[PDB]
Amino acid sequence: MDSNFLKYLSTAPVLLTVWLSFTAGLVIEANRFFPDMLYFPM
Amino acid sequence: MSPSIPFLKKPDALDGTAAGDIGFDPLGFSSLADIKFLQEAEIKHCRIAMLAAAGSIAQDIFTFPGYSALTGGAKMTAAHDKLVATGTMGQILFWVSFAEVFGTVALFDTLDGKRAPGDFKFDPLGMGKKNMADMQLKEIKNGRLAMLGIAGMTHGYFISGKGPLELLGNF
Amino acid sequence: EKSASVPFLSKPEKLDGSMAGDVGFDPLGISYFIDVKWLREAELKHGRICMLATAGILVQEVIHLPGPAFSSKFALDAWSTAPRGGMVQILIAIGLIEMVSNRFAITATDMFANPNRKPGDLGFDPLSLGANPATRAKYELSEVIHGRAAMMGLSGMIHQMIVSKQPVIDQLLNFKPVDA
Amino acid sequence: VAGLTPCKDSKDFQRRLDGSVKKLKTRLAKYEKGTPPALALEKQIERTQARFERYGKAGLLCGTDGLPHLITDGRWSHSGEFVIPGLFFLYIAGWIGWVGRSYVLFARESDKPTEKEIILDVPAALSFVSTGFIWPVSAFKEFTSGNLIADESEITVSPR
Amino acid sequence: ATVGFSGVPSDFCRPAPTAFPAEPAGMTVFGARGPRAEGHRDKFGSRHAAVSLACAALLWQPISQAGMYSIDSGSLAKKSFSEMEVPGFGDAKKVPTIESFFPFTKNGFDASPALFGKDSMIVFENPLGKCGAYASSCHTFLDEMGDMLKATP
Amino acid sequence: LYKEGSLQGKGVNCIPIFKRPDSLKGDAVGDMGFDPFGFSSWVDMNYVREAEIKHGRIAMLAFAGIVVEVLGIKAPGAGKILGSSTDIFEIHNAAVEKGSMGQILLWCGFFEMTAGLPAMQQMLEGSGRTPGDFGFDPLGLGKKDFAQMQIKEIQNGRLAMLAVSGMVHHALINGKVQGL
Ligand code: CLA
Ligand code: CLA
Ligand SMILES: CC1=C(C#C/C(C)=C/C=C/C(C)=C/C=C/C=C(C)/C=C/C=C(\C)C#CC2=C(C)C[C@@H](O)CC2(C)C)C(C)(C)C[C@H](O)C1
Ligand SMILES: CC1=C(C#C/C(C)=C/C=C/C(C)=C/C=C/C=C(C)/C=C/C=C(\C)C#CC2=C(C)C[C@@H](O)CC2(C)C)C(C)(C)C[C@H](O)C1
Ligand SMILES: CCCCCCCCCCCCO[C@H]1O[C@H](CO)[C@@H](O[C@H]2O[C@H](CO)[C@@H](O)[C@H](O)[C@H]2O)[C@H](O)[C@H]1O
Repeated sequence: MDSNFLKYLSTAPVLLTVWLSFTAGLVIEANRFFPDMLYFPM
Repeated sequence: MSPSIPFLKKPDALDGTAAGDIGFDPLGFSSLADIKFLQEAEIKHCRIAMLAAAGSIAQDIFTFPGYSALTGGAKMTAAHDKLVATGTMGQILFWVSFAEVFGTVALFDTLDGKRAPGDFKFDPLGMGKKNMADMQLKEIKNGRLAMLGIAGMTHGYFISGKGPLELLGNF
Repeated sequence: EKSASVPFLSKPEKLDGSMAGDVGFDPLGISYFIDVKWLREAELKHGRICMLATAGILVQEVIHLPGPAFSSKFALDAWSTAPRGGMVQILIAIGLIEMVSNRFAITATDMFANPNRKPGDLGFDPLSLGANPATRAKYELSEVIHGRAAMMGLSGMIHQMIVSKQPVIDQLLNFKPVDA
Repeated sequence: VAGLTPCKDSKDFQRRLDGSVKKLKTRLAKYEKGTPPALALEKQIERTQARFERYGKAGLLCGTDGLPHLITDGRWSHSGEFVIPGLFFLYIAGWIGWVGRSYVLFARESDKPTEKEIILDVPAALSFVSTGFIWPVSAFKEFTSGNLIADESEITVSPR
Repeated sequence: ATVGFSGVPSDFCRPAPTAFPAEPAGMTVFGARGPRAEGHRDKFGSRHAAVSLACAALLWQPISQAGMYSIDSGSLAKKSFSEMEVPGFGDAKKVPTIESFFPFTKNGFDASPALFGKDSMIVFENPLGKCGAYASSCHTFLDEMGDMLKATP
Repeated sequence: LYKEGSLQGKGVNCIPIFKRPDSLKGDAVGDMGFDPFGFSSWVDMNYVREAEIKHGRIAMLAFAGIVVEVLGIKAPGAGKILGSSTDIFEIHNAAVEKGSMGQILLWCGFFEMTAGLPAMQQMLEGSGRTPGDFGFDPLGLGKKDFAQMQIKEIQNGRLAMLAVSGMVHHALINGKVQGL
């Protein structure tokens, strides 16, 4: 891959969007498989 | 090449000086482990298996009074279980472990090179002063044969429920 | 100029063939951006854990420790049935083992600070089997290949157990093709 | 029990469950059986019932309104309501902050720190992200070694 | 560029020592290879670890079956050491003993000279049963492949 | 090589349809210039030669065994335990059931592990051992013409391989190993 394209992908907004999309997916899937968790189960 | 396996090269760690060394190590366990540790292990197995085989045969022939009552006529590994509940196997294991503490000390002396493998200096009757190499070869050979024999006896017992001699008399 | 494993792709530049198991297999070029020392330490840890995992999944189906808690031929069921306090104890022990074996250098910034620290060498050789230069290279290659094979085998075992819902040996002896 | 009643045995909680299920069933009555809307509403009913049952068994306390209430005082019988959740937060947040600070210093000692802050060096960033898992001991080590807290005479300040 | 995960703090602008300890070549079974104080390997070497472990096992043998054994009734009877009452300690007539360190009975574990005992014994379960790789009562993977190859639409 | 240049060696093509590959250098016994796919370029020649000898020997023994089974010659007491069936597949299944084939597998594998694997490993590490050489000449038939015996063994083993395959598939089709 072009190093210039890789630097563009390393630019701040691209990384922020990708990281926050990944985090949103993480939270969404956690809530999809373990929903309605108002508490830690103990 | 190897005297035992003509087509295979002699194992590097086997010089041939040790008793019973015929270049038999096709898988090269001597190249993995220290040969002093392996020699100690082989002599140990040899002696234990010789005692075990002679014990199987002698237990078939004769049984001490009282032990028959405690084991209810059980033989071999069933006698083992019965006498574990009895507590006799516990005493044997305690004193064998007591011996094996000093056995560990002797093993590390061997690994340090001060002691020959399997040499506990036990010869009260002085039977090894004439030809120690000859006696050592005899011991190793009989021990290997006893290892194979105790294997055969124990697995025959597992197959049939009968001791060595009882099996031979009731094949 | 070309990789040995994948002929049409070029040889990975960072893989110089010094490491055991190196066939020039790095199509995605992780080695370009991640130190090969870290990658090899990770590979060896993964392969060792998966060696033990495959051995455990295969062995604890036939031999168990005494007790109803430990009596489970199915490994995923053993995960739940085994005493939870014991499992947490194992987790804590693994943490302490990581800490001490890595000598407090457990991060990407400090793991290989000591030049003596080599990838995957944690000072573990209790019986000193690796002190022989002649067999050391063969042992290293065997360890890497074993780790790779065991990783693949453990992954397959876990997912085939998810599908079949039976142990590995039990599945192979009583196979029932997947239906929905 | 503290000042309220267990939610597993509250008529208000049961009434709320009943109302939710009845709303879903009224919405379902107008859809053919087996159609995607019917399946979706049935799954909604199942999710509601599971949520209410799990809340009941969780040991949550419920007031006269019929809704679970949280006891965030320190009581160990209600740790899972605020304390353990908050410990997980603090762990994740300290991780984020520690790795971010490490990257700030890494970029500080670079040819172009501003270029490193707008166009990131994601190999080093991922390195720090990895390091962040022992941030408590690492941060305390920084503090005690004196690499964390700056001296009063080395920080710019406005005139009085 | 930077190659991440170098493991070298100086690459990442992190604190580090300046002189790193050299790595000696010495091993202790049940121990590790690494820097140690002078004489550490000699005093606490593989010999120390192994012989100490052997002593520990020999001491475990009495401990595992710990208890007051008496033949006064005519048969060997085991009674917990907790039963004994000790004078001179006020309210505490019954005092902690070895069972406090080793609560085998409380957990329902039948210890023995060797770790496991009759009641608590390793369980060997035969996986094969009566199955066979092919042409057996059990339908194996090989059986599935043969049936599939001989199948009829 | 026996009859080098006529029976085997460089410039020998048993099937002129395909050109004698340059990789086939005429140094290996049984080299008759047949390798249309050019495997000799990449394969390990000694390993593949040992594989050929092993395949041929097993095939020869298998031909003898199948012919005796179909002819109905049985050892004293074999019929009572296994049966009187002449079909090779039924005999195989019956012997597996009784335990005969299991013991043969155990001992053949023991011989492999202790003799063939070490010998092959040393030969591939450059011991100089002739492929397929185990020193098994108790009757001393090969002392006179070892090279002639070698070529005869290789060719007979190849023919036996083809014959055994044919016999098995003939038994599958007609129920007869002959297939007549
Ligand atoms: C899903 C639930 C949830 C959500 C969405 C948020 C969201 C947020 N929390 Mg969090 N928080 C939660 C649950 C949640 N919290 C719970 C349950 C607790 C109780 C433990 C807290 C306690 C908490 C604190 C104490 C703080 C936040 C802060 C924040 C905000 C900034 C966090 C940040 O920048 O992290 C990225 C991390 C950093 C920038 C590093 C520095 C800050 C972190 C929090 C330090 C952590 C370690 C430190 C040693 C803790 C000392 C705490 C002590 C002084 C009380 C953010 C809006 C921060 C805020 O509002 O600041 C104005 C903040 O300081 N939260
Ligand atoms: C059961 C024991 C056994 C063993 C250990 C071997 C070993 C061997 N055979 Mg085999 N062979 C056996 C039985 C056995 N054979 C039997 C019963 C027959 C029929 C009578 C044959 C017929 C035969 C032929 C015709 C040929 C071989 C060949 C080979 C060699 C190459 C295969 C290899 O290295 O795979 C090892 C595995 C790998 C390299 C990677 C794959 C890993 C797999 C998946 C795992 C292997 C599991 C292992 C075999 C199980 C037993 C373990 C146990 C001994 C501890 C090797 C020396 C070939 C050769 O080159 O000979 C010189 C060859 O041409 N064998
Ligand atoms: C150290 C020392 C001394 C000493 C001493 C002592 C006490 C020496 C003791 C030596 C002993 C007991 C030797 C025993 C050897 C037994 C063998 C070889 C058994 C083989 C069995 C086989 C082959 C078998 C079998 C079988 C199988 C498989 C299955 C069965 O169905 C059939 C069958 C039975 C055939 C003394 C005291 C002299 C002092 C001296 O200063 C030094
Ligand atoms: C290092 C060291 C030591 C050591 C050591 C130790 C303890 C070494 C232990 C090594 C071990 C346990 C290795 C295990 C390897 C397992 C593998 C490769 C499994 C592969 C499975 C596959 C391919 C599969 C599969 C399958 C799947 C998925 C689908 C199934 O249908 C079929 C199947 C089952 C076939 C000691 C302690 C001696 C000290 C020494 O000083 C140093
Ligand atoms: C040896 C002295 C060491 C002192 C340091 C110990 C510090 C911390 C000890 C924590 C307490 C031990 O943790 C413990 O809690 C679990 C709660 O489910 C127990 O779980 C189980 O324990 C017993 C069996 O062993 C059973 O009788 C209990 O019914 C069961 O709850 C485990 O016994 C253990 O995991």
